[PDB]
Amino acid sequence: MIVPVRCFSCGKVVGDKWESYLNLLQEDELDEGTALSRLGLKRYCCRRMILTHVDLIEKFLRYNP
Amino acid sequence: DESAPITAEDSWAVISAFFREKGLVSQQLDSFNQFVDYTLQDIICEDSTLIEISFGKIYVTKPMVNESDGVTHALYPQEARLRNLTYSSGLFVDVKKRTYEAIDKVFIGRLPIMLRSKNCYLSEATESDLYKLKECP
Amino acid sequence: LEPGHAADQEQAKLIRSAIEHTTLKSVTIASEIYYDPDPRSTVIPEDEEIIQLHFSLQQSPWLLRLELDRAAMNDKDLTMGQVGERIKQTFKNDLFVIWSEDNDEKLIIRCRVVAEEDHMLKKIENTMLENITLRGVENIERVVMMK
Amino acid sequence: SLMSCISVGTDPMPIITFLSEWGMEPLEDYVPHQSPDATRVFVNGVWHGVHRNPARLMETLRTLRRKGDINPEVSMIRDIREKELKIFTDAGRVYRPLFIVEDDESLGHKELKVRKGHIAKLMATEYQDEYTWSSLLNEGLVEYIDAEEEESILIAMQPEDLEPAEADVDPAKRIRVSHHATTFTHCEIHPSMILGVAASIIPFPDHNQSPRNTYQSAMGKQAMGVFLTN
Amino acid sequence: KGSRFISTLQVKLYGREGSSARTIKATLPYIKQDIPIVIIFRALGIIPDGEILEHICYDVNDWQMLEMLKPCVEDGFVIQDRETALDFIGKEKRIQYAKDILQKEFLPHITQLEGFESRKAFFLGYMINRLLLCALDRKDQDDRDHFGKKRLDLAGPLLAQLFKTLFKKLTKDIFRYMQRTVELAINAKTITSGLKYALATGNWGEQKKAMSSRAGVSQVLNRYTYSS
Amino acid sequence: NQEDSMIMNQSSIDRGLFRSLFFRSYMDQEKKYGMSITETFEKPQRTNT
Amino acid sequence: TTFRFCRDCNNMLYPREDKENNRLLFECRTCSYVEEAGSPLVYRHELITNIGETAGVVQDIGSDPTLPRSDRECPKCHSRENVFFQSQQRRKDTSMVLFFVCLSCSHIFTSDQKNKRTQ
Amino acid sequence: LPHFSKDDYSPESKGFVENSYLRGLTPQEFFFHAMGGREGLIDTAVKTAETGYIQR
Amino acid sequence: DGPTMREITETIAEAKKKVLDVTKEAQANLLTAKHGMTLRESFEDNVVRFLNEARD
DNA sequence: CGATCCTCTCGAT
RNA sequence: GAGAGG
Ligand SMILES: [Zn+2]
Ligand SMILES: [Zn+2]
Ligand SMILES: [Zn+2]
Repeated sequence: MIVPVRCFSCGKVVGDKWESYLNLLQEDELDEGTALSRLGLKRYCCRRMILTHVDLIEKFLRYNP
Repeated sequence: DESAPITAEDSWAVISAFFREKGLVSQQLDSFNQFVDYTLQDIICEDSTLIEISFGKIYVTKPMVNESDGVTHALYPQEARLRNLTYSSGLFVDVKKRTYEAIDKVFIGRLPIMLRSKNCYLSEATESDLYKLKECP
Repeated sequence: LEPGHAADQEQAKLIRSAIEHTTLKSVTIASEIYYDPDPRSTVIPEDEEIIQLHFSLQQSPWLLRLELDRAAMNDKDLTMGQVGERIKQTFKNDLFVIWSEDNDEKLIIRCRVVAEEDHMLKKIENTMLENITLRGVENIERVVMMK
Repeated sequence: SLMSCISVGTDPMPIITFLSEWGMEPLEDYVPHQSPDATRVFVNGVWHGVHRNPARLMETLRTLRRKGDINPEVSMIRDIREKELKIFTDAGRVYRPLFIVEDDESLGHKELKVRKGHIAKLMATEYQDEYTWSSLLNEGLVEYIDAEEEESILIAMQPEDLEPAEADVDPAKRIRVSHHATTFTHCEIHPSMILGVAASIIPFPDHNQSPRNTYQSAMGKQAMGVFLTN
Repeated sequence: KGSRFISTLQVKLYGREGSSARTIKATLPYIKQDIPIVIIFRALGIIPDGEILEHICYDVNDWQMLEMLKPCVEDGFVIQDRETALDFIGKEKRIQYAKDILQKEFLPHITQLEGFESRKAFFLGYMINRLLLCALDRKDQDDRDHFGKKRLDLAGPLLAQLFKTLFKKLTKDIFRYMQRTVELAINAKTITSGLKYALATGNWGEQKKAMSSRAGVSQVLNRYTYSS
Repeated sequence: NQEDSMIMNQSSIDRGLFRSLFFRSYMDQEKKYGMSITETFEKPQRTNT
Repeated sequence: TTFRFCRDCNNMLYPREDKENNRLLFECRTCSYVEEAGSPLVYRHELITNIGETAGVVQDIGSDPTLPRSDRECPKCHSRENVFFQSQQRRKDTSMVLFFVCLSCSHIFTSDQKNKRTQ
Repeated sequence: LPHFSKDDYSPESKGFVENSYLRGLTPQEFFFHAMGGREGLIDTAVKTAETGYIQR
Repeated sequence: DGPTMREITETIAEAKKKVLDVTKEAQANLLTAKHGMTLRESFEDNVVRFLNEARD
């Protein structure tokens, strides 16, 4: 269920980084740790935000209504 | 080599094979499917016959709804859950009206169906069909 | 123990055997019924030496023969003479008891009844094992020495 | 537990017929003093007859269950010392799968029947999401065991770490005893399978005082998430 | 399969450890007293002591066990044939009643049919053997906590109980309707609501509740998290 | 945070940490029986009520 | 004890003394059969029992995968292939003693240093 | 356990946890600890309803 | 410490040998039971002490 | 005739 | 009645 805007712990904006992260993983065929670092997600509080996120919205958008 | 012994990591391939085949609720499904496929016919053929009304083959329809001032149609679990209906199939048996002569088909009722069992719509449903039926894959 | 006298490890062992309930069942390996018709001539070759004695300082051809455990007899403060004289002071005249010495390799007690005899002996053996107090106090099953 | 199943029920009648056909004196014709070393044969608590060479009968019975000729959920227990063969086809028996261990090249000298080749086929089928769980079962590489049969078998806990050979250590690593028994018939698929749904969520429960794992098992059911996508 | 008559047979060893003359008596359904084992064997057609003891003791050199059974042989001495053995149990009409119990009530698994006696006598002897093995301190008391000896009943077996019950009621309702036709009307609602009631409530005993079948079979299904 | 209490960060709560939706369904039907007697779903006023 | 049956009846033979010749005879009470006793031992109790210690020693014993295997040498053949167990006598006051079965002989040997044995 | 041979009175065989919670417990050790653990929860559950009745 | 662990490891192996020696002794019929208790009870009591000693 | 306390929620008659 | 909380 959709990328949180901002890291809970520090407040760093993370909601603009999801699509770029998926691309870094798929298109550039990079590993999660270097993908996170390329996004400028240096601290572990910001890293858990994205790496740990589960995008259920995709599943939800599948329901026909 | 193909004949080389398996290591400890290799156990998860086997564990994935199991589950990919069984899932996590196999006991539930296996028991019910056995009841429908074998047990049901056996109960019907026990003391059955009378003084002469015999009971032949039993049939289990897919789950349907008998609508008050309406026709009978396919009942899917999401419609059952929302409309407070019982997701059940109709039981129909072959009844012979044998009449003595020298010595000397029929609706039985509705059997509640276990979700994701053989008689349940969802058992053969694809991922796209589940979302279409408002059911979680 | 007695106020003296309570440091005496020996006096404790003595009071233990004096109070711990000991029956015949607790000392016996096996009991047997043989047909030894001649009272002064054994059919059992082991017993020969016992019959040589027990004549100085009528019966039954049926022998009730008990074998006792050397270790159990030593765990309890028992001697054959004690076990024997205790069997003797039960049936008194209606049973005849002979026994092997305390040094004598295998511990044996030989009994005889002083028509319809065969059953009576099997009945006596029951009373012998189950209903005879060798030493000790009734209800006191196990006694342990503790410092 | 994660991999345990319950027996559904099978008609015992074909087994009974097979037993009378593959040896087995009927009870009516049994005379003990002239068959002193005979195994008593029980099918669902019913003593049907006796058998002289239960070793051959037992080899036949197991081979068939491994081919699928006898239903994999049927349990056959041989008590060598008690001179008894017990077979159960009835429902309600909680069973679990185990890898089969067998002699290879030299009579000694056991090896799991599953080899890397089988694992490759399993994973080929995984990537196309051909070789399924039923393939392992029908080829007799894996097999179902209930508590009654568990009594007659010797299970290794790990494939490698329980059966390669003997001829330094990590101080950090936990202490593991050894082979100390090498007459294995079976091997655990994976010991973590002794656990059920809730406890399977706990990280490192092997590093926790046991009641804490029981406590977590309760609370995991009180934790909100996304119960269903719909 | 086919009904579910649960008769429990008890083979009891009378006399305490240390009490001479320890007898073995068995319990039969619908039979007042306990029958001394030798009398059961004779009622089954196994007459000679040697044959009766062969059916119990499976090794000739086990004098220990044969000495255990000597008081039984003595307890049965007065009965020396099948007719009198059946007679002892439970006129004439009583002999039949006794024969009937042995086929119908005694060991209903095995078989409930006529000619099987040898099967039942061997099994009866297997139970005595098992009893003596423990009584002789060669075997441990049976562990009533062993999972192998326990069966877990699921949806299938549970519905099969109800569907048997409800289908017999339907069968009974039809016979009554047929009886009234002294000069098509099948109550479908019977099954439909019967099955619904049991699954709707915990009550797994057909609107009665009297039996602890109510226990909590069928619960409203946990949906807090996916794991629950 | 003693005897099993805990200190949670308000700022991270403001950003959504451990925030949850809660749903509750309320049910009703028009009667159980009555050939002519039927309950009605409506906004009730006076009518002696 | 070791008991006999009527050659014809298959019923237990009950004892009977001669008295005149002082001899033990076994008589059948279903008919007129009478044989002499082979031994005077008419009864045996046994409270400290050795019987059933070694029980379950079947030729197929070695094929039991659950039975442990020692490094012991069989005193008879000198085979180091054996299976072992503690007393099968399921009694509280039983000895911790081990019984080995040579998987090549069928020979039963014990770990016991005190007692001998005759089996 | 069916991973042991018959008549095995060794520490590991009868429930001796050699390892520490830090090192981690083996499956055999894990099961045996769970067995010991359960006896505690069972009597906790009893030594509450029983003591409550005493107290009354 | 690495050294403490080594010492702990050896503390347990010596306890493991005490239990073996006592076992081997029990199996040889050399172990005599004290008045009031079984040979097997005596053994179990010894094994548990060695094992508790080791943990302590 | 006994079989902890108190607290909650749910469904069904 | 069941499920739960300390
Ligand atoms: Zn951050
Ligand atoms: Zn005769
Ligand atoms: Zn040898």
